[PDB]
Amino acid sequence: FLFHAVQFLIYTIIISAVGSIINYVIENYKLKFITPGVIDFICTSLIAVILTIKLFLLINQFEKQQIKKGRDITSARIMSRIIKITIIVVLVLLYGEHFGMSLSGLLTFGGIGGLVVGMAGKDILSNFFSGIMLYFDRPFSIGDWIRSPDRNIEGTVAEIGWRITKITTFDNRPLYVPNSLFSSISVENPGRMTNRRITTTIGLRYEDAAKVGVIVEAVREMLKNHPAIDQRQTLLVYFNQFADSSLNIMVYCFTKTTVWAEWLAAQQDVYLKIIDIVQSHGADFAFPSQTLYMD
Amino acid sequence: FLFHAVQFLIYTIIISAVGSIINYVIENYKLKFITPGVIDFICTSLIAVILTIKLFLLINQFEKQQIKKGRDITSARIMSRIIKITIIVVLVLLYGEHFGMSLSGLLTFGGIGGLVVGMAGKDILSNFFSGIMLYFDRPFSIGDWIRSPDRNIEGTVAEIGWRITKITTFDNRPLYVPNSLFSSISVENPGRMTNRRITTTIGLRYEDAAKVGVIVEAVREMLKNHPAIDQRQTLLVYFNQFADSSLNIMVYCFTKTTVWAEWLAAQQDVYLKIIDIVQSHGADFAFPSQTLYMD
Amino acid sequence: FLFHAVQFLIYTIIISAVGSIINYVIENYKLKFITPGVIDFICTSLIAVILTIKLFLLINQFEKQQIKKGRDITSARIMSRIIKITIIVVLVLLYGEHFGMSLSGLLTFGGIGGLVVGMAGKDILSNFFSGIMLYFDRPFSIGDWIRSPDRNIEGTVAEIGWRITKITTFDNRPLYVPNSLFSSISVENPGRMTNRRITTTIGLRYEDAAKVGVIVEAVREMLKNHPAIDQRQTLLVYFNQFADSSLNIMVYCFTKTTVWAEWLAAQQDVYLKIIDIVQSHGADFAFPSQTLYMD
Amino acid sequence: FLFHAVQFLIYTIIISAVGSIINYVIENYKLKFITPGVIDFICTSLIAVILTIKLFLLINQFEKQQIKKGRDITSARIMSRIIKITIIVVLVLLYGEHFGMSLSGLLTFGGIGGLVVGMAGKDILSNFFSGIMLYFDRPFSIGDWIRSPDRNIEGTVAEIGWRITKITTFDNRPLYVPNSLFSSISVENPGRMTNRRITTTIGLRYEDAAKVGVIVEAVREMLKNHPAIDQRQTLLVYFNQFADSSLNIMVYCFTKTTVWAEWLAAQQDVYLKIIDIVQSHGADFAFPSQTLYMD
Amino acid sequence: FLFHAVQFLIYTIIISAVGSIINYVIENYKLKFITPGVIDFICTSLIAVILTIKLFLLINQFEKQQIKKGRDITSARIMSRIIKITIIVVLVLLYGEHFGMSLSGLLTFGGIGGLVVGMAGKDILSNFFSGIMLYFDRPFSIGDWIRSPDRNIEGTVAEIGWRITKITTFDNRPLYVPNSLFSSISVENPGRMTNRRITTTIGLRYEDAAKVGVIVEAVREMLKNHPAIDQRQTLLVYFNQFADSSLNIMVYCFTKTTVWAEWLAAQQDVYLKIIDIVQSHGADFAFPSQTLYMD
Amino acid sequence: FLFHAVQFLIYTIIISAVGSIINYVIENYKLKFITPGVIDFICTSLIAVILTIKLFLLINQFEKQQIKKGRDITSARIMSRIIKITIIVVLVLLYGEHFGMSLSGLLTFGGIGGLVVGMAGKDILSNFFSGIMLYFDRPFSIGDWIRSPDRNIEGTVAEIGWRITKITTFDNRPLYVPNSLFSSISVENPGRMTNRRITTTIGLRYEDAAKVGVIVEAVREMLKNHPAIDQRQTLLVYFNQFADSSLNIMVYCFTKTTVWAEWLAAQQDVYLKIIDIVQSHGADFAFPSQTLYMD
Repeated sequence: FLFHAVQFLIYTIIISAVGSIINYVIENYKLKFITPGVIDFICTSLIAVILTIKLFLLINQFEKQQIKKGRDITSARIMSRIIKITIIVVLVLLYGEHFGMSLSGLLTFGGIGGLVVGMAGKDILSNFFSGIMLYFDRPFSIGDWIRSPDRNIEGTVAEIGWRITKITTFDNRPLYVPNSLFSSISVENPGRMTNRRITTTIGLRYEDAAKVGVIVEAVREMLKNHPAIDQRQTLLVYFNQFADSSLNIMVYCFTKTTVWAEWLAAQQDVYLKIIDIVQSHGADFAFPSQTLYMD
Repeated sequence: FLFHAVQFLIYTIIISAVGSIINYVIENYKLKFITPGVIDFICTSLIAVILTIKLFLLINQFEKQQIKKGRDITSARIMSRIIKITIIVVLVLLYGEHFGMSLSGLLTFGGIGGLVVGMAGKDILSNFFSGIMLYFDRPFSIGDWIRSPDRNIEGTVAEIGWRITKITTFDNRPLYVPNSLFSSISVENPGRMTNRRITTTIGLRYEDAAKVGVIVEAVREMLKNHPAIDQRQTLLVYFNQFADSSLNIMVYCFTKTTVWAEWLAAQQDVYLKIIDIVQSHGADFAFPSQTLYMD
Repeated sequence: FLFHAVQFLIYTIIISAVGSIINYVIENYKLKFITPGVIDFICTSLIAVILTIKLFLLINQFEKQQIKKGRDITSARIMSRIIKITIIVVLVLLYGEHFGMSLSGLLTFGGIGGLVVGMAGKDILSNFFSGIMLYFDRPFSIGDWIRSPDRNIEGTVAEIGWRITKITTFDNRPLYVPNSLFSSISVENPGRMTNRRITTTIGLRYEDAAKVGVIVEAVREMLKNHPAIDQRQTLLVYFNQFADSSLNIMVYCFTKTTVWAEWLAAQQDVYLKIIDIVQSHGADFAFPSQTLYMD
Repeated sequence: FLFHAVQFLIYTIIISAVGSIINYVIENYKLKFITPGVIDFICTSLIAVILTIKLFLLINQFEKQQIKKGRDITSARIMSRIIKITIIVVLVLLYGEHFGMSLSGLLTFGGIGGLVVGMAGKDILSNFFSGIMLYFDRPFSIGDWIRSPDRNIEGTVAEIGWRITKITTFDNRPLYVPNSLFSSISVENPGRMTNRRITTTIGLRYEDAAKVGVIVEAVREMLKNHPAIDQRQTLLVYFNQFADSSLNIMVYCFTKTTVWAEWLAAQQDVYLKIIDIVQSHGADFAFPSQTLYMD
Repeated sequence: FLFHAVQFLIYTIIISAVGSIINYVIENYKLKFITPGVIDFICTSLIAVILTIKLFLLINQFEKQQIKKGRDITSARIMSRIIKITIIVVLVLLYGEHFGMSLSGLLTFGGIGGLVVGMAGKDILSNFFSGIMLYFDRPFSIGDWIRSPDRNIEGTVAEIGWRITKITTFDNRPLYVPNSLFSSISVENPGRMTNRRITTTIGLRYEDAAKVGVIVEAVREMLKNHPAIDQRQTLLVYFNQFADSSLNIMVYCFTKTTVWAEWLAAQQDVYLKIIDIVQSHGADFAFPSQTLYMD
Repeated sequence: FLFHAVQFLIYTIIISAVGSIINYVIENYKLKFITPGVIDFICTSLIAVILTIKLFLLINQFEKQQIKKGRDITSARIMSRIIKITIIVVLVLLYGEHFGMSLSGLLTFGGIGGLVVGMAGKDILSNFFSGIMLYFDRPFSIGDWIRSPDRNIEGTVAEIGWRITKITTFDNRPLYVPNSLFSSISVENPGRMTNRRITTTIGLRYEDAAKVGVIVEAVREMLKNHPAIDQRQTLLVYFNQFADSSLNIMVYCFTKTTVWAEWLAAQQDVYLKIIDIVQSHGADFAFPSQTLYMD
């Protein structure tokens, strides 16, 4: 690593200095058939060979700590093959000036190779960049319950990584969401809610119309006196729908608490009180109804 | 920052002046083995080293105020690694002329690298640009209730940022909408409405046809005398549908007010008056009906 | 292979040395009509011919071990034709400097050829790159049961390859999933679950309201004493819905075990106990209900 | 073909040698108004004319064996027109150096022409490349029954081609699937299945609860003694659902055989045994049920 | 056309020869203020003017046979305007060397113009290329009945063109399908079917179980003796489904013929025989059934 | 326009001739501090200023006939601003050689500007190109009734334009269809139909099976003797479906006429005859049926 790199740099600097001194001597004294370009190319090739050997040393070392944690020899050998071919291709690209062919044909080849690699690896790059963005600006935090109206990502955030985010679903299963999704969908954060909402519909029989009015008032009064209902939020109780078999009354309010169990307990208490109020005034709930004409 | 930049610029200007003076002297007096290109390259390398050291100083400082607010050492160290590799890659690109390799191979490499970075980071850039556009021209304002027929973004706008917009839903939950969505979907603004609309259907029995006409007139007359109904807007009451089990009469009007509770109260009053009118004329509402042929 | 490559390299090095010596001699002694560029072009053409012959030897050998495992002669011959035309096209591109035509027209031709090959082969490249990514970072492992809310990939992972992943479905059928899908969809891993979830709904008759309260308590008490229920997880039993023909009570709990058969046995035991509790208090489950008005 | 190509190459080599000899003579003896560039351009034009004539000969011959198999004269003539215009366009591109116009304007024209041809013919190229990939790595084989959860490609594979794959559907109709689809969808291979699956649901009346337990045991015992059921696979019989009008018992097992007729026969035998077991214990299957409240 | 082109070429060749002779004379004798580049530019401009006049002659002629078949003067005049502006733009691009401006700015302008024309006209080019592909390799033929599971293209093929394919629907209406669709969808060819398929379901009452077995045998025996049923294909008759109100028996076979009327006649005969067999054994078909619990 | 262009060209030609004469004089006689490049740049700048003034004159004139037809001053002024900035940007691009900056930086700037304009204006260009294609090859004509199975474009074609096509719907409303849609969807042309189709289903009671056969024959005979039915087309009457509550008989035929009213009259006559035939044989049509099991 740094030691080998420093050694290679020192060797290269020394070889370059020696070549420059040799060129200066060939300038001073009879150079004969010299071609200083050829001497410089040989010097570069020596540097190129040293760099290639150093790189292959790291390739072998990398293969070693790849195998020692598993990664059976087939897969590790294949991966080493891939990245050594990548290294040699990069080396061929970089120095086509010293001894390589037409610079312009190499331009075309390297350009279209990099360009196809450009389209191919777009998704991984987008995931990495969205991970960086989430590092700098994220709408949630670890432990927050989140959901989206576009995709199914519901659950509590467990970990945030460079490529994927780990979320614990509500059936105790891990879910791995690619980071790029957080750059194009709307993310809702119920974990930062302020109140829980109670919404329901009371369906009365069509023969209870004369009672509807007073019933509404009764329900509203109860909601104004319940100790678990937030009085500074919206509180609506009105008759607003002609259903097929019933007259519908909306109920719309909020609870002071955000805890799941307390909200459910308050909802159950409100529902039981509503049943008592409706049955006290002589009305009743309506089943689906029909009119039958027999032959 | 500005102080370090000024110091580096002064040092660079002085080194360049010294190199120019040395080149002029080598022109005047015997230059010997000079290679003024080499002296200039050494001078640039010194400037390059100074710039690299200055940049790394800022990298370290940035890492420091990243850690002091949290951002555990692993993540901060990784981020510093990323941006220092980015800086060194930029430096390698910029000065491949002084000592770098083939300018044209470096062209290919830098070009395809920037081009893949181009496809990868399109979403973040689009969000930033749409944020700028919303800064200059936005259809809503903070506190406005908005919705869209294409996506689910309903709620009152809370904050407008550079990347995302924060909207408060109607169950008191925050929602984070990417800015780019506001460049391709239709945004409706109910917060700037002028009237609320009352629409309903009266379904009468098929044996009430002889009454339908007069009933319609009655309803229309009531809507023309209600103090909560805007008389300068549309007001339609007509029989316009043969339903499966009923004859349907449309009711279509507007209220003067836009407040939620007042609109609901007016709607309830209108519905109760409609029930009274229908039952006063001897007609009745129709349940779903069927004809049964028994064996 | 390596032997033939070494022989060709040695031959090329020797030919180049001979050509350089000949050019030096033509410099020293009367060169006559020489055109050293032409001699070098002839030398390169000889090297080009040798390289082409060597490549065609490998093409033929490859065709041989393609046929010996099957791959009837038509298909193998066609494939050899394709890759030999590819090789000759590459050779024509590389050395258009020595005797080829306008370097710039060849630039255009090679560039647009590589660019169309770029769009065409994007999917295979993306699959290969996602295979590499799965090699380095994968959310699952061999033998894990996985599923996705976006696509149908449910089953237990059997093999992970360079292009596709083999998954065993639950009807004992192999399924081959392209690797690129794992870069854009959310992958859920039920094989790493911690608990199994029991969720159900108890629908009581509308005449059982006076009992609902006590019934809920009874059920909750039973769930607090069942030896197969995890007491450190969520445990909710509340009345929370006015259904069309019934009052709905939710039941929400977790089991200690994750085995399929044990979870099903515990679920059956809980259901039977629930039936006994409901029938013991005088209530009953509700069928779909209706009200009929006869003529 | 090869003979004409060899003749043209020999003629071109001879013309080039003659032109070089003429240039050498013009160098030696008084060249007068020579412009050796013009002589070389004339020589190339002669070579260009010979190449064009040779190409047109092949164009005509190709038209001939196109017509002799049909392909009425209109279509064949049109196709010959297309590929001869393509050939002349290629010739104009290649040698704009000898007498053509600005090399750079020709760069622009050839580049954008090839680039539009690049977008236009992407689908055919992708089909060809996916055909090559299927040649090297395919998940199925000829005669295998395959299907996909993404598209409708169900049937037994009949032929694999360079562009499309021919599949025989189960109503004895050919289906032609483009090869590129096999690079982006999940392919399931029921032809390589190991067992067939038997899954069903037993719906009992709500008054049969006291029997449910014993009934389940009976069914399970039968499945443990059936000679056609694989005992090493999954075998589940549990009561796991409160349906609207019934209590549901799941049955989940596998058969030893994979043949269609034998699997169906075993399924029928199991179903008849299940009916006998259910009716023997005094229970019965449940029709959809309802509760009617008459006026 | 060819005559005018030959005349223009002869004139251009003569002008070029005259200019070359004039340049040679100016070389031999005192050229004075000559600027041979200017004389050559004037000569080219004369050639350019001649070419422009010749092109405009064809533009006018084309307008003439456009109008003589209709194409009212407005549309024809507009089209002539478009293609003459295209011709002059091409001429401006081609010779910006002789007197045009910066070659590199013209590079940028021509390049981005051609590139936008590249994205814009992709669909027409794709249709043309798919037409060529269909010419070389098509899955159907004129007169074949085809359909697709992806799009609605059902009908018998009538004509195959360069851009669209004309198909006669089964209500005697023409349908024009773009050719590019045949490069990305699966095409099924019922016109090349081998057998027609008979599939049906027999739903028996739940009280007919004791008969089900024998009934199945009877039906199978009949299908084995029907002279219109192919005995070498699949023939399956089994009880395989517990329906809501019935027990379902599958029937699955093939006919020897592929003619529409004969297949329908055989199907009707089979259905009538099935009815007779079912009613002969004492069973009966099942209507939808329900259980009613009255108050 | 042409007059101003001719005047400007004459002025430019004269200025260029004067500059050339001045350069020749400076060559002949003592030029002193001349810098002929500077004199030529001044001459070009004068030409540039004249061209800019001429262009601005047309800009103003265009603004004038824009306002005189309406187009209130704000919009017209804005549009003039846009196209004058476009003109000046084009002028800056074209002549960066005479006095502009680095040609290569201007290359980058002009290239990316044109390239973004390339992506942005793709839709308008595609509409224009599809309009040209429809001019040359269109599947319909003015007055034809067309429809598509992919989009809703049903109606009779009224006008064909360069960007959009105007179609009259069947409720007498104009519809404007972008031209590009006609390049990617299947267009059906009912206006060029040859026959109208009569298709229906006769549902008989399950107790009418003994009659089904003869009934079918009767219906077929009637269809063979109806004077409004085309006897050379398809004519099918068969029993082909076991429905839930009925036995289904298909009727499939064609009428000789294509007029709407005559086709409807023939259909009504056929339906009445079918009713008479069915009721004459003792059968009857079937209502939806059910079997009820009372407690």
